Amino acid sequence: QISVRGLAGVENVTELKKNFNRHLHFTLVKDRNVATPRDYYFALAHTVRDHLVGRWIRTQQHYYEKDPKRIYYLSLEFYMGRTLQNTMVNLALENACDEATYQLGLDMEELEEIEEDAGLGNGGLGRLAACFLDSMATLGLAAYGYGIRYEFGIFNQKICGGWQMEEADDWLRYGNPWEKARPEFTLPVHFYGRVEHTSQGAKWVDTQVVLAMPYDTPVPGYRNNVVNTMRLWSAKAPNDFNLGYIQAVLDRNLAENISRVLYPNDNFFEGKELRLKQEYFVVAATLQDIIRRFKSSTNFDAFPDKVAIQLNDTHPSLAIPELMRVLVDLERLDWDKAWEVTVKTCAYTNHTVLPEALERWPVHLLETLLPRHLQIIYEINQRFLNRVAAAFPGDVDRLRRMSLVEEGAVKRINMAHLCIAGSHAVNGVARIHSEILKKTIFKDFYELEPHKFQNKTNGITPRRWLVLCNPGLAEIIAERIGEEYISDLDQLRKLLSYVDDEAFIRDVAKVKQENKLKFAAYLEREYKVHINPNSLFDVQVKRIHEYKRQLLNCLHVITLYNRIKKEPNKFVVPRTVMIGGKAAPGYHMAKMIIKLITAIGDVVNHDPVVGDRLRVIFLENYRVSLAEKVIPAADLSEQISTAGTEASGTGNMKFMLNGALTIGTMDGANVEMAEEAGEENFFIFGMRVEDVDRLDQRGYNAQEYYDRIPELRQIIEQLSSGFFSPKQPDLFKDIVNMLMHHDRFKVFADYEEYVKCQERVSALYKNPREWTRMVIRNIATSGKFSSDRTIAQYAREIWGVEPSRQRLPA
Amino acid sequence: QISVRGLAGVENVTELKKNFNRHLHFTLVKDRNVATPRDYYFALAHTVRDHLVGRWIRTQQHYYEKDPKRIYYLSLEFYMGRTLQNTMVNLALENACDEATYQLGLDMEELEEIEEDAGLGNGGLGRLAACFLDSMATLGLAAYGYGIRYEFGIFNQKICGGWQMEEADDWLRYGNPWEKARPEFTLPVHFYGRVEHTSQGAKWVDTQVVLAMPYDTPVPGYRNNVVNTMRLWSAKAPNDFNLGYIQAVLDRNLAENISRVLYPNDNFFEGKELRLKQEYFVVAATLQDIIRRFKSSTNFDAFPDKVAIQLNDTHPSLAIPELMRVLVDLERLDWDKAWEVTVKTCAYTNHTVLPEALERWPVHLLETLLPRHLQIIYEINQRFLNRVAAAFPGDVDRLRRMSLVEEGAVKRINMAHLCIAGSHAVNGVARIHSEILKKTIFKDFYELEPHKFQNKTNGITPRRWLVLCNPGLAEIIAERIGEEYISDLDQLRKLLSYVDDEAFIRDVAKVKQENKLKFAAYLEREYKVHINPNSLFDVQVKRIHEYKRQLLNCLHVITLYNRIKKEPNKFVVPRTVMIGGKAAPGYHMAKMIIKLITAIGDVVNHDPVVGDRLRVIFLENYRVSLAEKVIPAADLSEQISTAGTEASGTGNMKFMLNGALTIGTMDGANVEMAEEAGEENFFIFGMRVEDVDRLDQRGYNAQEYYDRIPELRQIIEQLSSGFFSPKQPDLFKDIVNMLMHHDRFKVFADYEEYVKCQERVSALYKNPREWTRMVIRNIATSGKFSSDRTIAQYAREIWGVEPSRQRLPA
Ligand SMILES: OC[C@H]1O[C@@H](n2nnc(-c3ccccc3)n2)[C@H](O)[C@@H](O)[C@@H]1O
Ligand SMILES: OC[C@H]1O[C@@H](n2nnc(-c3ccccc3)n2)[C@H](O)[C@@H](O)[C@@H]1O
Ligand SMILES: *Cc1c(COP(=O)(O)O)cnc(C)c1O
Ligand SMILES: *Cc1c(COP(=O)(O)O)cnc(C)c1O
Repeated sequence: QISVRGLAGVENVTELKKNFNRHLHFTLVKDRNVATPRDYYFALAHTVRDHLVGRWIRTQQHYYEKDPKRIYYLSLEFYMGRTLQNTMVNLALENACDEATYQLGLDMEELEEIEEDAGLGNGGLGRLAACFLDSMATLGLAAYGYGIRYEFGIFNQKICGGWQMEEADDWLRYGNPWEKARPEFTLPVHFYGRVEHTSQGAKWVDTQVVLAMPYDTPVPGYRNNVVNTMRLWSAKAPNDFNLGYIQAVLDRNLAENISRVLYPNDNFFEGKELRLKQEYFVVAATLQDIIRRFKSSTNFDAFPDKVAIQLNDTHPSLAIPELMRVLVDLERLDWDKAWEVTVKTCAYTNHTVLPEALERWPVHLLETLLPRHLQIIYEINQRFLNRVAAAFPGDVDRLRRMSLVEEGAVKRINMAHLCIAGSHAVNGVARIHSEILKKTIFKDFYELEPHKFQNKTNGITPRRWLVLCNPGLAEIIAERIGEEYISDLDQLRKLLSYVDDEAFIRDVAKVKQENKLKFAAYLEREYKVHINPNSLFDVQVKRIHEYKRQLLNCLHVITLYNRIKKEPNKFVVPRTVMIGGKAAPGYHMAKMIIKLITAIGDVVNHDPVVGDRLRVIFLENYRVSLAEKVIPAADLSEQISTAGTEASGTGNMKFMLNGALTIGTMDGANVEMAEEAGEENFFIFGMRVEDVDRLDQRGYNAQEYYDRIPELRQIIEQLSSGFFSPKQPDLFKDIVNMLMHHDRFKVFADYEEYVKCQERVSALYKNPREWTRMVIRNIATSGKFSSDRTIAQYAREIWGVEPSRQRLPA
Repeated sequence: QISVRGLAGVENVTELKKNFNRHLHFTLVKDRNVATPRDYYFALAHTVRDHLVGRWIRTQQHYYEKDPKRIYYLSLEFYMGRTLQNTMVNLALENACDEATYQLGLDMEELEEIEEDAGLGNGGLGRLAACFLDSMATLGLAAYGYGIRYEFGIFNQKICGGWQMEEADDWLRYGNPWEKARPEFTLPVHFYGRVEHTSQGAKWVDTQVVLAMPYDTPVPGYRNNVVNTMRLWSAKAPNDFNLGYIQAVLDRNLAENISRVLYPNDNFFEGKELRLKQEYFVVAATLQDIIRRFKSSTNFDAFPDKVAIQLNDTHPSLAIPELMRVLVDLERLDWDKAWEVTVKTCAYTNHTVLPEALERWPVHLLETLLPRHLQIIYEINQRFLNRVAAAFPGDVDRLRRMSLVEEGAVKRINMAHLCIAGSHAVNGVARIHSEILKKTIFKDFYELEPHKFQNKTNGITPRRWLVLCNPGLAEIIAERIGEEYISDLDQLRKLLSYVDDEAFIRDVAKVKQENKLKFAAYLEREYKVHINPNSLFDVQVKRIHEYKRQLLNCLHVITLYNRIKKEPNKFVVPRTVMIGGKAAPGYHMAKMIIKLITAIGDVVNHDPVVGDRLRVIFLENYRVSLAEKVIPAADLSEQISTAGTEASGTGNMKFMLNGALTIGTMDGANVEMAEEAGEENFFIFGMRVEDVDRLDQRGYNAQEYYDRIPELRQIIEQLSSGFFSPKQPDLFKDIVNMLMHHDRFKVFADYEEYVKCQERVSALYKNPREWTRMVIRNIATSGKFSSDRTIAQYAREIWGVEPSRQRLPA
């Protein structure tokens, strides 16, 4: 049908059909008379996976022969989403599979919808790891994702009575056809025990063994015939475990609980033992694998020439003492050599400055669980603080601030401090975030080792986030500038010469309208809800967090509603306001905000005076596959974090790429997006970082805004008095109370400038041609925000490897 | 190579090789340079399974079109063993696969050894269920095995210091290529809750839901192109289960524990809730499936014309109140109609009379777990006891004896009583066992409903137990009488006309010698132990139990040893005495007997005066795949249960079929074996049933035997004084104490007649030609003990269906 989906050759289509029928018969043991849509999805999944395996085997054997430097991306989260369409895109099979499935009388799009998201992440951090794997494969890097195969990923969100209910994400129930179990590469992981000191060094003894069983998932590069590996570990009890008889067998679940469930906190640290077990499990099994692969080539001087280990936040920080422990206690290297090897191998990416997200592990926990690691950590701290003392003689304060060990009621290890000490490179994830690291939380580390601190601004893969989710926009771009932009997104800048082309203006607007029609009809089918597709689609989709200020959005929505009710017969640009996201199950305030959003929806959407001028929709179960649907349908992207809280963001990039204008603060990558497009093509409002600091110096008094802004006092009186909760008048007293007395994120301070900037958005929406021209200037400057640019910067400036766009032979 | 393994056509072999390479590449994602023997086993397993699927699909669709009466074999145990060789035998692929694997440079026998036993049973009962599935498929019956897919089967047995250690049988670690998950046919099972009484009948409410997910394994018939189904249920939590968040997800293991582990008791009842949960789980999920299939054809009058449900012992006795509950509470049939349907549908096989094996469930357990089932059971009991009162007016004693409810400190349900009340047929498993049921434990039920009581003497499948494990014996038989005997074992009687044929006598002895050489070399390789292959192979392999009198065997072994030491320079027929079996982990005395066997081995095998005249070997981890090796190598089969304890036995049949002579008691099927072969071709010794009763009347005094038999007093003094345990002199005081004061199985009473009969065995072994002629008369009369005869009798006399040997089209 469309050019960027590849050729449907007669031979290719004939072959896909006979393999689809072979898998349905032999793999699924179904015939055509009893097969369900789900069996059809499986037969197609098996058919497309068959095209991966030759390339996977050739790629892994090429890396054995070339012995390039190998990149290990260690993350507790890989937010992969669906694999089927992505595989078809990257192997140029999409039209051939559309054709083949069409001639068997099936609709490929209907089968695509049966695939479970692999939801092994919370949000931006896990999804960054998935975008990175795609870019590393597309850039021909010998790269491995290493993580945990959680039996349960991020919970499924149900709304009952406007409240979040959590259900277990049983994503493996029907099987995962993408993964290959490798039980033959099972490795032991040790816990507990105690340290004995001999003549022949320290020895970790009387440990409990958990086995780490790897599952390999292929990661195909974009049309380069490269297939990298994502290896995820599963926990298995050894067979002598607990070994009256029956209970011993049932108690195997204590060990296997390690890989059972993803912790569902975004930008929050929960100091639980099970979480620390998960962190060691993936680090211990991964490093044995890395070292095994290295020794198939005594001499650890070469190790950092052959290994880069990237730590995705501090979650795998124990890779640093674990590498030391293997090198010192098992390989018998002297400390200083092992340390040199460790620092040149490891690099650390920081994702946030929010103090409640920073991992600070109680010493009593590390003492019990990892007694040797705590010895190595104390030793790292002693030698590190000796270099601080020598560089800043007499600065005792610097010594306590920089210590890996925090003093207090409970002693803690500051894992971020451990990462900076043990890494040759530390980066933030947007330029403003990286500047904030050098000025504030890591200022001391920066003054000691300035050379370690880098920026690597985040990106998104334009394969998933343009070609796959928005084929119609991919195509009209490809009509004019060709296909090369998909693996070289800077080529989108060639679209600036089409900003006054009438046909291109009409095509961009038509694609947006088609996406909106198709998304409106998805709402209607799956969640029986009736929305005007000619309205401005105002969408805020991201995890529910106080710093991301869904509440600021709520205040704008109630403001529009109060203005309509005061002047019902006046024209307003119609809007569909869609807010979506999950709250961490223990995050009371996030749970209240969801409830407020639905309570606003219950009043606004049933007021007959309002008409279809204003709709408020809570998008249930926001996840990667819902992002692929709603982001192409959006007109306005809400990126409204308080300045200095959103380290980067990546949602923001997805929407820029997909033809939405952005209303946001000068926060995170919003700053670089506005610089790329021009400030005049962006709806910037609110305090800058500097302004928030000025407010903190003198003190944030919310009362001042309530006393001065009659529109805002109206909203607060409505919330307080039960306008939005008539059955429970006081339902929202926690929200009011927090906004008036304990708002760390200064929602009222940005309210006036937000509402005014939202009026400018409405004004430009009235002029479709100028709105669309501004959209073109956004899409055209979105190239910087490709994860291909990000990974090329990681490779050249951190890993010391050269990306390549050259095809392997097929 | 050999004729009964089928043709190796050029096309067949070429095709097997290209499919073996396709599976290694696409299924296993290996190349030839990194594949292990285990990958080769998997590629071959996938290649042979491909030949099953066409036949499986055609067979299941033929049963939909013909709508024959359907047989449901409900068992908690299916002792399947390995599937690969059995599949090749039944599809006539063995030589083609030998050839194909040979030309890829691989040894098929080496790959066969990599397969895990499916050890989902304890012993004779589970294995009977596996032999039955094979016979039902070979006889073209529309039959389904229904059970539980235990994550852990019977434990792996290790011997340390001559003691049994148990290890978890992690048989699914590498995957099971034979099973197909059918998550789409997942059914709810209810537990706990309470009964509400409405106008509209009784209602079971506030239950906990566990999901039952079926896994289907194919059961191929012998060369008839029939493939039946074994459906095993797995327990899954529902996704709202427990639904702070983390613990709720971890607590899903409470529900999934139901299908985690097989209870490892043979002929013993353990009244644990988890066991009752397993029993309901398989009954509830199975009956919903049976009823679903029935309704795809309102009218339950026809149900027993379309459904037979066979209960394998009382383990699935709850099928009776469950069928009543579905018919009365859900389908709204009146009681008497539902009851008529239930009785005509259900039939009960009893496997033992040992009182400690009989399931007697405390009422408090059924009250909590299955409150509605207990109501239906009380109602069954009331109506049943009303028919007893009317037939035997005034016999109040008969009323308490026959009650389904036993009075006492704890009230219990007698599940066997429930089975007789609710079944149209009750059978024992050998003629003497069935007679004992009518004379003793079920005498009262027999006098009420004599027509219900049948015999169905056990059998074994000659596919696994001759063709597969003993190809050389299959072949020399096939040389002379053809191949038809494999599906018609009575044809073996044609071998009586070869009893004086010299060439046949030489071939039978040569096959036995080859089996012994090959088994001796297996001992040497896998367990570094050196045994004389010219010795008489005296083997007792079966679960370790007091009633099976491994201890009697121990006494014979110590007797031979004491005779050698008294007269070292006298000729004795050399023997290798091999005893093997598992003890239930909580069965203290069974654990002591294993230890005594190894302690005897430690003294006998290291005495230089003994030479290689007497060896005692404990065969570790006796299981189905070890039975296939040792049973073809045996000369003497030890079947030495106290008369009236071994209901049938099936080991006995395996050895008769495979060219061993039997030393045994007139117990179980030994009686019918001796009648088929002639008493003069059997080594019968010891008390008959009548003699044991006479001894019980007057009282069993073991002291009398100790006082009168100086050879036996010597043994007991050696045991007592630490001859066999010098480091712990009193190690065996429990054994001595039990033999002298509390022997329920009268070991001393059979000692004299056992030792004398063992002298007759030795005498005939000195005359190889007459030993071999006696072997021929045994093999030649073993036809009755085919499970094809057993199943044909079940089908004609219980299920009301006609077996068929006609091929389905391929
Ligand atoms: O770089 C990827 C994104 O990372 C997010 N991010 N920080 N900590 C985390 C986090 C911390 C603990 C547990 C789970 C997740 N997740 C930042 O909030 C966002 O601004 C970035 O765009
Ligand atoms: O019919 C199959 C065989 O059944 C055995 N058999 N009885 N109860 C049992 C049993 C009882 C409870 C739990 C597990 C197993 N197992 C008999 O001991 C044997 O004589 C027969 O040959
Ligand atoms: C991209 C993405 C995110 C991150 O969005 P932010 O607005 O940067 O918080 C979260 N969830 C999903 C499903 C995503 O696709
Ligand atoms: C046949 C068989 C049994 C039953 O043997 P008996 O001597 O009848 O107790 C037990 N275990 C295995 C592995 C078998 O093959």
